[PDB]
Amino acid sequence: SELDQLRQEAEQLKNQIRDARKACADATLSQITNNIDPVGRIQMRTRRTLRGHLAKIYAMHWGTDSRLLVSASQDGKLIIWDSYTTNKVHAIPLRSSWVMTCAYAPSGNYVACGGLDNICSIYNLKTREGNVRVSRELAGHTGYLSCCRFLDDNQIVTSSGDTTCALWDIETGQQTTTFTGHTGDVMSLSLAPDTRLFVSGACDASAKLWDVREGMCRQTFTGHESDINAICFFPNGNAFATGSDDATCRLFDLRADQELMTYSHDNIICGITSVSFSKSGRLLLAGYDDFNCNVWDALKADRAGVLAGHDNRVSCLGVTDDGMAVATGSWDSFLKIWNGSS
Amino acid sequence: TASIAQARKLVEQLKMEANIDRIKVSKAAADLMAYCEAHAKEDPLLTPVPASENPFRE
Amino acid sequence: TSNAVLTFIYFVVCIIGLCGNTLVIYVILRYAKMKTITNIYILNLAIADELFMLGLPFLAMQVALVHWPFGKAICRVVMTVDGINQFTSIFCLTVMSIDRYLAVVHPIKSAKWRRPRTAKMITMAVWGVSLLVILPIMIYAGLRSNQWGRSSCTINWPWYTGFIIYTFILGFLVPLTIICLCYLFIIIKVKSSGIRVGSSKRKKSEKKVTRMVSIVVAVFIFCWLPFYIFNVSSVSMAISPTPALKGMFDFVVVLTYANSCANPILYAFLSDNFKKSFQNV
Amino acid sequence: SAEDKAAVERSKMIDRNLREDGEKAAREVKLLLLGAGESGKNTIVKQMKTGIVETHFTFKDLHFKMFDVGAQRSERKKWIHCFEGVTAIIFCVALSDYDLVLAEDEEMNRMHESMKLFDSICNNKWFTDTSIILFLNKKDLFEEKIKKSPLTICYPEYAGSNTYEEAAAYIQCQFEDLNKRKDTKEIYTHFTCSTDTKNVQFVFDAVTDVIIKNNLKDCGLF
Amino acid sequence: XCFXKTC
Amino acid sequence: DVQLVESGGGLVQPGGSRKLSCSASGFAFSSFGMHWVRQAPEKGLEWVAYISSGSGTIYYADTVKGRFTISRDDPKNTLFLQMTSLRSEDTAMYYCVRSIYYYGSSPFDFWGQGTTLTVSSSDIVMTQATSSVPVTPGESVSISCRSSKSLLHSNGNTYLYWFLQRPGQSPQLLIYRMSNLASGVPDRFSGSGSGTAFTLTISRLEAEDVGVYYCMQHLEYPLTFGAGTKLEL
Repeated sequence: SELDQLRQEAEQLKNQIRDARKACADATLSQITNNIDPVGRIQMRTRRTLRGHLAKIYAMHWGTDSRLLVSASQDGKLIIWDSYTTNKVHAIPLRSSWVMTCAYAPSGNYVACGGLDNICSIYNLKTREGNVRVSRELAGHTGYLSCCRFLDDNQIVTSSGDTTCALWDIETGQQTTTFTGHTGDVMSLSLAPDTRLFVSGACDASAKLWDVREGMCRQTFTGHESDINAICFFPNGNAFATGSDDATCRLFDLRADQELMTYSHDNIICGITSVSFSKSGRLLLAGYDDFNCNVWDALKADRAGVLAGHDNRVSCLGVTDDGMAVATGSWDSFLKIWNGSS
Repeated sequence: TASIAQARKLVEQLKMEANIDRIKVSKAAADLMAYCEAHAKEDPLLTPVPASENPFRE
Repeated sequence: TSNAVLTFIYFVVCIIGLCGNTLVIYVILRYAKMKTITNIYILNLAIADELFMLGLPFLAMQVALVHWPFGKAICRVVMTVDGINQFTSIFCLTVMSIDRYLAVVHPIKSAKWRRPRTAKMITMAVWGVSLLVILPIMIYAGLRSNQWGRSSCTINWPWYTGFIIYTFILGFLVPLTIICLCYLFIIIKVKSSGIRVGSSKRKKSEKKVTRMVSIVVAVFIFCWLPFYIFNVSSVSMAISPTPALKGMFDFVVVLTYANSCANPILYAFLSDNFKKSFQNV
Repeated sequence: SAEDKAAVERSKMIDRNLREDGEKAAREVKLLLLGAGESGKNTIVKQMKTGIVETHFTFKDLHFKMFDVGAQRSERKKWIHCFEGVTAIIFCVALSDYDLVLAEDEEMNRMHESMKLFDSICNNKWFTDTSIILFLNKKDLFEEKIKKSPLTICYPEYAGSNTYEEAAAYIQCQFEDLNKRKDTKEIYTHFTCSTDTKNVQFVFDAVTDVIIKNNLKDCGLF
Repeated sequence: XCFXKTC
Repeated sequence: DVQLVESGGGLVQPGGSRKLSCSASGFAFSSFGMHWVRQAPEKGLEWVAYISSGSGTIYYADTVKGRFTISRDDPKNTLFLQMTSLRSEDTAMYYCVRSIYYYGSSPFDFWGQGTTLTVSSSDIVMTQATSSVPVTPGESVSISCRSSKSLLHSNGNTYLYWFLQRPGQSPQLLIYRMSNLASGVPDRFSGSGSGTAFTLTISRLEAEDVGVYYCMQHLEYPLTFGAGTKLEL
């Protein structure tokens, strides 16, 4: 009656864009990147070593001054480090210890966290009295919550495992938008440098671009064979890297609507727990789970480095705003703060 | 009528993504190549920092 | 041949007692469990058993051509550190057996006492008792040259018989009567739990790996018992000096230095982390 | 400096407060509570008193945390590593669903919707050494069911004997036959009674036996 | 006779 | 919100002893380092003591070292000071000042209301040579003071602390660490300088920016104020 009415219509829809994506696909990225130099041996040393977490570390986020950083561990502590002198500024205790994400406000006044308790609490750092206190709990998601990201002091986008991403107004405390196109569990978020779009990855093996003011799903990209675990934006704001459980990273261009470069090696067939980019967009840093991070080069697709100082698997990593550092938390309760040495 | 409500939700949405003007990749991905050339020297994990003004001295 | 090959016995103890034992200090410091309770209790037994075999080649250089190679203040301090690296390597066997007693027989009331702050205070306190029991060696670390000249290292008599029975109480009997209690009460409460109250068919364990709990005293008494018998036979019933007894009694010294060659194997191989940390490294 | 010496003073005031909450958090028992749906999980938490419903029921000198993941209508492969270090796993199965098929896809009689689950939980790589408490929930409800129909609808390879106390030799051993890694974990088993102690005292003394076999493996012996 | 760790 | 009201004293003979107490309310008192700062009649500010957060570090002033003692009570939220064998030089109004030190904090922001105590009958100095400026509102005024040492420390920050004591009032933090503006201050005030010479540049005066404008250092102990630059209108 009507089941194959729009099913066979849907076969017209994708086939209108499947070969159209191949139509503007004139040459391989690994054939026009032969012109440039390789990056070289990226040997990086754990300068500081932030110890003090007592369980697995599930997310960390750098402040905007490239000096403070917040790390959220699975024993239910949020800890703000002075990453210069390896000392604690604040240690925020959490109402539910099942944290899967954390974020730093770009003004520094606020930190948020959420996880398996389905709420993204935000915390006021710089207040009149001495302590950090919680400002608003943003309830309204029905899945587990996997990424909080602040747009400014009053708007924060959260993705969740009820297949929905949302936009919020923290002053009022309720969703101004909801972004529903995903079919599987949404695992990642990456706000744009202009903060006008974002991309979010899901367990349907597809990632999608959104608009924060419109509310509709702007683009949709396939290419992976299992769950997407991490998305960050390129420093363009015009590209993103998806790290998946298929042991691969892949790089999409939003204006080109399809993937360009795939980062894999035959000797590694475990997942990719976190992704971040560097200041040039020349170093893709990706925290795998054969217990070490791999520093991929985004233009050549080789393993440019290894950061092998971690006991258990690398669950999070973030690179600064100016490119000066990269922390990696992991499931063995340390943050190795790396830096390249002359 | 539940599966047809999602279906025209699925049909008209991809036609809102079908109008997307997409640029060819050697024009598009080279603009990802052209990004690093203005930011190659200013990335410290890429090119070696002078170790004195480096804040991470051990 | 009695003094030739048996002096070369000391050198094979000098390596595995100081290299198979020094890797235990490696896998605790670097590839750590550094502030759990069972790894600072096994660290002193890696520290005290390491440098105890370092006090051996001075005594090995004695018994070859028997005399003291220094006979000086420095020979008075070799017998002062082989009482401090030997009477705290077998008090640290005694605190680990009380550690495994509180970990297993009282599993709920333990961590109010078993915390890694005060297990760094039991670590430091066990060296303090070790100095208060060896100062009869630190005072009388003298010289004597009776048999065929050739002055040696010993304790100079002023309280002559009472030294060995002082080291028999606090050196052999009390570290054995605390280990053999705290390792016996384990074997009843592994059967009183897994086979009595909260139970299953898996109660094989109280019959199979209780070999490993009785291995430790079989090593602790094959290494330290005859040396305590050869001195109490020396004191009451005097005997004539014999070249064989100069080779027998100087071969039971190195038996005691083998106990600190088993304590790295016996304690840091069968453990949880070090079964994998040595497998990782 | 001099203000930095009061930053460092403040930071090791933080450090001695992390390491006082983290020694009072390795002293508490964490138990993932699982189940296949209508499994009597509400019955068990009734004895011991939108995402995690973290229940604390500390009763005998021993702090207890029980984490009901009941409302997570999402992939379990994506948040089950959060419970890797955990003491036990209290798995519930109602015994009065043995001829009760599911209305999803004319599925088998809900024990193949529990042996479906138990084989996935017991053989999961995060729970290779996580010993699983088993509960058989409806004891005096399927004694009425076994008279009306035997356990041949569920498994037609059973022996027979048509008895309430026969079904342990049918059903209970059929779950512990799925325990592939038999060296490391020990499936405990119980029959959930309405008595005050014997459904919560059993979780107490069969988590002592996880604790003791954790120390014996950590203190070298076992 | 013998005493301590020697004779 | 925050309130630090202290008490105790009013007339104690020389050779006697008087205990001061500063009762805190409205803030997380056990996170803050406390101070005492005294102020003689018709004279300037001068530092007395210190207790760090959690009673770890205690510094004193060399005029009172051994005569004075400082004590905090974190469950009761009350700061003490016990003073022995009182001299006539110990005639001052005493202020209870809070302070917190982590990365980026503004110490010395909230000051107490003050308690007077009268009796009957090597280190850096800060120099404010100016003692009186009579002006009109609406125009820019720069206050400047000088240091013995270079206040720029090797980590990067320069510890000079500007303050303002309105007539009949308590001081308040304008510019902490020589450059940054505190909480509640308007944006008209600003501080700058380098090394040894600094300047506090108000761009447009008001009828309430008139008062005595003190400068303190915090590079090393003791903390030393100079005599203030009095403004008139």
